[PDB]
Amino acid sequence: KRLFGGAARHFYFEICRCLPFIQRLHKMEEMVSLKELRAIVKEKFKEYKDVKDGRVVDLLIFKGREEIETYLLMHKQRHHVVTEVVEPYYAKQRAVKKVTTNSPFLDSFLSSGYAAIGV
Amino acid sequence: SLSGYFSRLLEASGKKSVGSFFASWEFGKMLVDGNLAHNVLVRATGAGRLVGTDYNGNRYYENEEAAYGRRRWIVYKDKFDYNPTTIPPEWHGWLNYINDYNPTNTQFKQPTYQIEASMTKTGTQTCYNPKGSWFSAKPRNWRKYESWTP
Amino acid sequence: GYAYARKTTDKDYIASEHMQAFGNTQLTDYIIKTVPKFVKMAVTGPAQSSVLYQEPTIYTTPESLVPLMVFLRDHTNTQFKCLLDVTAVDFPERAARFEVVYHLLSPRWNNRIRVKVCVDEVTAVPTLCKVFNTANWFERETWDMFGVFFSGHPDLRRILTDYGFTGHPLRKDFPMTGYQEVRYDYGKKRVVSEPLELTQEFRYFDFNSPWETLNR
Amino acid sequence: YSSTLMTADKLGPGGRSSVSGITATVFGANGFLGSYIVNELAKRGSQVVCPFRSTENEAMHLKQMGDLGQIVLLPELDIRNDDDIKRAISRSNVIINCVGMRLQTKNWSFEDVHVDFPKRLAKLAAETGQVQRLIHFSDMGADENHKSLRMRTKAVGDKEVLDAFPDATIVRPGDIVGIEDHFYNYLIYQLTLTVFAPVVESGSNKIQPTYVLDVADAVAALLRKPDTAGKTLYLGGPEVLTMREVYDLLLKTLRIYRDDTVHLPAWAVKAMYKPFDSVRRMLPGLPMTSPLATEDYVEEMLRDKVVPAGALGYADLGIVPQKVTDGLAIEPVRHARVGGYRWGDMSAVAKDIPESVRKYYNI
Amino acid sequence: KARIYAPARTASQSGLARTVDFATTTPAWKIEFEPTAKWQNPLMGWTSSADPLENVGRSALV
Amino acid sequence: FKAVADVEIDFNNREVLKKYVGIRDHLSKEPGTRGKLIEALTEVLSSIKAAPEGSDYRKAVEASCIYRLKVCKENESDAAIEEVLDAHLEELIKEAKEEARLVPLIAGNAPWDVPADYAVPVVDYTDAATILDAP
Amino acid sequence: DKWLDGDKKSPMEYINEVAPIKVKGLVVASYGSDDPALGCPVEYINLKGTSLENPAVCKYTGNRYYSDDWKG
Amino acid sequence: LTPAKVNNFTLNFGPQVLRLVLEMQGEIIMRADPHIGLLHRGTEKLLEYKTYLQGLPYFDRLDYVSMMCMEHSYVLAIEQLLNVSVPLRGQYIRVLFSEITRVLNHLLAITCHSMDVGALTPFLWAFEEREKLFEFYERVSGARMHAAYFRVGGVSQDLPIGLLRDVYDWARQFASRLDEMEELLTGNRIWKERTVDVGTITAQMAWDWGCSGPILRASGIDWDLRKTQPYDAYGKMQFNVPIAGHGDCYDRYLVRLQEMRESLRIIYQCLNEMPDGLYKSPDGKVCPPSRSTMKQSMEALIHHFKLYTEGFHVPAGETYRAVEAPKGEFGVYLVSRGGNRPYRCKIRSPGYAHLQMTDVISRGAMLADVVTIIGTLDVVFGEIDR
Amino acid sequence: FEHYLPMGLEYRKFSPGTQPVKAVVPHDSPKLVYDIKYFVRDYRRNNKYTARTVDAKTTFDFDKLYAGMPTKPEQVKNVTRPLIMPTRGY
Amino acid sequence: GTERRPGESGAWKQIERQRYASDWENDPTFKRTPKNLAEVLDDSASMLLLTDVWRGMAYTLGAFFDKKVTIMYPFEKGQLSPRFRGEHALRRYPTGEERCIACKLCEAICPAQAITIEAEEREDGSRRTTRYDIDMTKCIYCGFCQEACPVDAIVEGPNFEFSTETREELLYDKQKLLENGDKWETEIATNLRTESLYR
Ligand SMILES: NC(=O)C1=CN([C@@H]2O[C@H](COP(=O)(O)OP(=O)(O)OC[C@H]3O[C@@H](n4cnc5c(N)ncnc54)[C@H](OP(=O)(O)O)[C@@H]3O)[C@@H](O)[C@H]2O)C=CC1
Ligand code: SF4
Ligand code: SF4
Repeated sequence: KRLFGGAARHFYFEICRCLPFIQRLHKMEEMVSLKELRAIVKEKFKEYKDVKDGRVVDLLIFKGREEIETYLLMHKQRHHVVTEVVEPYYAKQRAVKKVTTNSPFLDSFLSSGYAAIGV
Repeated sequence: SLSGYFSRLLEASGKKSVGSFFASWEFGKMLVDGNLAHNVLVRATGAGRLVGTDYNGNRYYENEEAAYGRRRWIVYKDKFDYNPTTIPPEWHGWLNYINDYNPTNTQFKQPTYQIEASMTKTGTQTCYNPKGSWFSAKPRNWRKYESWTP
Repeated sequence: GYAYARKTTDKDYIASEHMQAFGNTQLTDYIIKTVPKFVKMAVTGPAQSSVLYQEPTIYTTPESLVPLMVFLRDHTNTQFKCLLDVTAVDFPERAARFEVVYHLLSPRWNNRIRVKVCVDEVTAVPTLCKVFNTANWFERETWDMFGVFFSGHPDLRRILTDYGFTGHPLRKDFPMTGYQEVRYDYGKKRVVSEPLELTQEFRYFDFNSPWETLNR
Repeated sequence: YSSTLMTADKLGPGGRSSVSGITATVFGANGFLGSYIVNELAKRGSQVVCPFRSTENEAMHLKQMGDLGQIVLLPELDIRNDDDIKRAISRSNVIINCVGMRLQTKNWSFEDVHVDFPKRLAKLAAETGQVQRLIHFSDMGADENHKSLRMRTKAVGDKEVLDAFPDATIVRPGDIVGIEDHFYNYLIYQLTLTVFAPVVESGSNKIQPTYVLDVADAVAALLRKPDTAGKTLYLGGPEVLTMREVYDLLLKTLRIYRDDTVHLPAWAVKAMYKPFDSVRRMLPGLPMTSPLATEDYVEEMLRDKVVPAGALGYADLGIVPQKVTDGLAIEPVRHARVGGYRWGDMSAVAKDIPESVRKYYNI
Repeated sequence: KARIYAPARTASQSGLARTVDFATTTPAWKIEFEPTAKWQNPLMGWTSSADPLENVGRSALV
Repeated sequence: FKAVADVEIDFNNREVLKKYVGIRDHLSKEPGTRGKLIEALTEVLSSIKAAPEGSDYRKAVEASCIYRLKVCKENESDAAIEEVLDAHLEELIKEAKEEARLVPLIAGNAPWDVPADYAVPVVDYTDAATILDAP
Repeated sequence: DKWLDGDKKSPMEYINEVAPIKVKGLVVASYGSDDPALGCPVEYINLKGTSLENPAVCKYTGNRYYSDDWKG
Repeated sequence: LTPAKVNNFTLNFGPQVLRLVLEMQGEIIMRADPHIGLLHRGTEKLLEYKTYLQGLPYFDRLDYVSMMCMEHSYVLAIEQLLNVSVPLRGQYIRVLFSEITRVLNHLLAITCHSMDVGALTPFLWAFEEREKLFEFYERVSGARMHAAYFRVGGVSQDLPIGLLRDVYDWARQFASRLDEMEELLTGNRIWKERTVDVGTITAQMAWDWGCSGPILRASGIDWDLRKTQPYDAYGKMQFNVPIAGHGDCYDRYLVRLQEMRESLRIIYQCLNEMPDGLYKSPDGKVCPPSRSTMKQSMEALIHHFKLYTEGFHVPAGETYRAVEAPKGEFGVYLVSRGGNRPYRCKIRSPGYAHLQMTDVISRGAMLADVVTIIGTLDVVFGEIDR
Repeated sequence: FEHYLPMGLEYRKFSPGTQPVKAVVPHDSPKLVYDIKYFVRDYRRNNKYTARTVDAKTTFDFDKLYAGMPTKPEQVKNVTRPLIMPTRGY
Repeated sequence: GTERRPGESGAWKQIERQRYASDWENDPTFKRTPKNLAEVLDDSASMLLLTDVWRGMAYTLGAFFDKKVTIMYPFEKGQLSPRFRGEHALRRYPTGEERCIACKLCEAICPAQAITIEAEEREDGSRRTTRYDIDMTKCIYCGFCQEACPVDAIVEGPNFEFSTETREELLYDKQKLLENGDKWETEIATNLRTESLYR
């Protein structure tokens, strides 16, 4: 009924099911709600929306299971949440509608002699 | 032998009298440093003999009757700021049980460019710093080319 | 269980003559004749056990790896009760870039063996936990270091890299120093990974002479 | 000079191994604001000089903040001696001062810290001739016609620095919040560990508290912008609140069910603090003394302390001030209440309590 | 971008082993990347860079 | 080998050694006899009949069982069988049971089903000393 | 000047203070020390056409040598 | 596929470098999940960018308790593919120093196990002999721990004159030191009650769990690589094999002590049979020549230049070799492409296999015995995490 | 019972840098001093691998295999443990 | 002794087994049952009144009145050998010229990548270094540099007490290495006069 049986939507549904416990255990009550957390997880999925092998999708889902599981046993401390979860959201909603009228090519030229790499 | 004990104590402490010793600030610091006091009062005062004296004034003693690894010991002249870095290398090998050669029995070859031993300057602002350090006399810009000036 | 202490006297000998001669000259042929379907390629190598003998090496599909291991552990002539380790090698030139390696020890007859399966990045490898308990952590480490998947495993997850580490460092394409470096920030009061930067960049030296014949 | 400071010698993307080509000396670096300022400058790849008066024990935290050879520690600084100051800025084209005092001492008065030393520092900076940016700090509540002696000294020192160095940039932030700040921590030491909390008059005076990391990014932007040289910039949060409102929100944060604050006339507060302020001199200073028990604080609480209309602020820097009432800046103060798992007796917190628990307690 | 090529024989030597001549004998095709910004250490003068793909090709990819 | 206990142990009585090495505790509390090994070998020979007569695996297993049965027949004292087979009787019982258990999986998978022209590449390693040392 | 700082005596000045050495023969052997294993690899240096004014300097140790044997 | 639901029991055993998570229904352990990798230095990938001689010090810091054993396996793996014969005197020296290293590993292991149990005197007492053997190491290689002494085709340097004298002098009283060491725990009811019948392991599980070294010997298993697959001069050596049959911590303790006794016996035998002759393989194209030879000969100078810059080119191939390590069986898998750097070097560590037995062994035990399990396992995370 | 920590001169009497006797360490084989030919002794570059024939239509007579095995306590032969690894004269 | 007893087993499965099965009796390593009043009294003296702690106690007490191996640093040092690999240093020739000729063998051999070398021809035509730096914070003190150098230029000196308060002080340059060599030359030369018979 869906591409490759739609395992991706099942994985997303499972992670969304497990999401609120992460919010309560990691004290994200005063930063986020369930909705925009779900939006974050959704945007994580969009990185590989154009994969054409079911096997690659299966391995992606398995590695995502490992990531969410090491999220579950608190193996990644609050600093991981800071560096990957809520501060990126604050930056995304924070630099909205920037006042720079220059083209990205000209931005790169005014930046340095090489393009920026890494996060 | 009390007289021999006091003679050894005077000749090791470097003072002139027991009154000069017990009233000196070195004795007072010996009342707070147990290692230094042990040097002054126990190890140097036992059976054994002096070996020689370096140009820093430190004294070297050996006791063949002692067990291995504890036959040789040195008294630093600088009673308040004793430091192993001031021992000259020509005594370093005999002190470290690496060779059985000392200036009193071995005539080494002295290079004309030989730099003497002294205390370390670590922790001070006068210590060595790399040429790209802010403490250096003239900062270095290690760019491997010449910039054109109008 | 085998290799029990039987003799109360000192032993000046290693194994028996007939068994050693078979295991060193006709063992590979016995393996070939027994299960030729399980056999795909045969190499008798430098004899892991001892410098003076020969020992075989096995190549096969992942499909029949489990029954082959079962026979190799359970056969009356091949009592390989000790699986030393499971690892893999990267061959980026090949269509299948991975050569998973399986090593066995036979204390019953003082022998050893190597078993290899060649696979690509997207093919499952049935787990050998049901055959050997130790394969669990070896499969875990192999997956962590290369991404080699093992189907049917109880819980296959990283064991050696960082908690949030993505990527397999022992891959040939994986950078020696990587992509990310980690440092503490006073402002955020948190230890954070940052893009990798080096005060002195690594120096690679090309010593390989243009005259060497052994290059392969 | 305009942008050659931040552009000429910039080497690398801007990381720790990168080189910004910027040499600066920060005074009061081991202080609360100066520590974050130095950590912000060096992390972009700049050379930082840190002369200090306090212990090296209190200063070792600054050593980690820079790479090999970019943290300069100058012990035994004497603000009355210009030799150490000349050595401190002998290579830096940027000067930043955060040396500040909140209580008078028998060995240092308000004038000595806030007027003469910055004046001589600016004089020596102009004498150097290679300095491009002189960054000075003051209070938002600084005004020459204030009864508060510290605010008056601050304003006088700002005017003196401006006259001495035309191109120095003046920064006057308000309340600055942080983990080790002098605003929330003393408020906690007054709400807790104390029998009662005095509040000056109605306490409806309006202040605009701000966050330290915004100040650090502000310093970075000020170094980036050339036009800000020779000007005055005021820093404040996106909200205007009174002392009563701040106290109420703090009590909510601490979830204290007992309002221990009291509204008292200013003369009563002065008489409370009169005996310990006439003995402030002839004393080497004492620990565990809040800066709040002074008459100058009372005079501060009788006036509003917010950004002036038309003043140069965060918007001029393209900087949006983050929320101070809540957010990541409020987590450290929440660690007084650890964020709240089982602390206290509170029931009004039933809003955030999980679902099944409230049906267990039937509300 | 990446460069797929085989390095040419060095003029310093008459050796031909590490050349296309023995192509079937040894893997001799290399993948490289454009060099990235590099500078020097202010304190020592050592070459400083941030390239993740600085040497992984010239050392391994054959 | 060397016993670890400070006491003197005769070890010439085989059951005393069996107690020391813990065969009674970890492998088999019951003492293994020649008859049990005979039963196990006969069961293996009966079990191997699921394989086709044309399979070499069946041939090899049959040869091993025949050799073991000849050893059991020609030897009376169980210690003699231990000396011949370089192990203990209980070990051989476990071996025979394992070999019998191996049969059903092999029958279910049948590795002998290969084409008549099935090809096995063979690579052999030759030492340098073969041509270098004295022939 | 690239590596040495101050007015300390340079190695160039040190070696410039050693007069050339007169040795019989046409080829000299330089080891850098009395015992060969403690110095540099042995070097054979030509001595013909060399004088006190124009001697042959060691490429390993910088020591100079000459011989008045080449009919001069 | 799995929720959390029931939190209930939760534990955290140590960030300080073993991390342990356990599961108890009370006072008795039901599950134990170690987490490792806090010492994973990624050496195997790092090996690929180093020459064979360059990568040798990596093997010093894999088991920093036992070093020469770690060197020996890699050296043998290189030499077998290189087809190089080792001289007799070099084999004697290798075996003797390996026995001394095994003695050090046993000493430190038993003392640490005692300190974890609660005995502090043997710790301090045995570290004196450990310092003696460190002095022995420094005399012969100039390093106390990371000697880098073993070389492809022999050793770096010959033994200095007067060393065997002090070796024999040390052996003359090492037995007395061991005897006084035993009396503190051997005849003690407390030590036994702490160690007896804790962590019982079978031969079938051990061969299923890939055990090696003394743990294997305590299960009634007759196995020594030095007697089944001998290397160098171990075949000539005559010594006994301690054998236990309970799989007990006390049994492993006694087995290690008797192993120390046998090591001393082998040390004596090596001391009285030291031969005179070459200590390095005579192949200069692999082995570096003498400095005296280098400084007076063009050919040796050229070989010193080439080997110390590029190194010898191992022929393409593969091999795996293992050594009877004091902590078990230490093996290294070598993959050769034909160049001067090993293409792929996999390292097998016995402690890593032993560490995998915690969950099944710690079942039915108590928190006072987890430390016992770790101590008797004799595990170094340097080899466990590479 | 032997005592730890011997007194002076009973242990490590001479420091390593002051050996009473000069050390003569050989560094070449006397057989190879003047006969320096190498091809007779290049084991490394002379090893061989060969691809044997397709081992498909072979006849493995297990009869001959099991005919060479013993049948009694006697007649049992064991391969002795080698004393040392090969040295080739050095 | 190494014997075992019922109740002295530290478990429950074994304890429950032995109190409900005589399996331990078949084990010879368990101490056999007393058979008379004398043996019963011996067993009671074994269990009660300690008599096992007493021996170790007495041995430790004898250790109390025994000698010690403690040394008084810094006024006493340990024993070391000429082969000791310590602080890297640069050596000269007795006339005063640097031994290092910038053959870069040391940098090539160093697996630590801690050696940075730049060099050119000197004004006199001599081949000398222009930059000679070794990172001690990165140097592993393996001594492979000392093995590779064919002119005995780079040596690990007998100096090992050179810890610094800052990490920058350990970034050794050419000048500091030459200073160290000039300081420690005599000791290094004396050690070489011994090590030459082995190296
Ligand atoms: N909300 C705020 O905190 C506001 C801050 N400011 C300004 O910010 C600056 C720092 O704020 P904060 O850091 O929070 O206050 P701190 O008290 O935390 O910083 C104090 C610093 O001043 C140094 N100092 C003071 N007097 C002397 C002196 N006589 N000689 C040497 N050093 C001296 C201290 O050194 P030591 O540690 O040895 O005392 C310390 O480093 C101050 O100048 C203040 O005026 C302006 C407006 C509001
Ligand atoms: S120290 Fe020695 S090996 Fe290194 S460059 Fe100088 S001469 Fe060559
Ligand atoms: S001792 Fe080792 S790490 Fe140090 S410089 Fe020499 S080769 Fe490099």
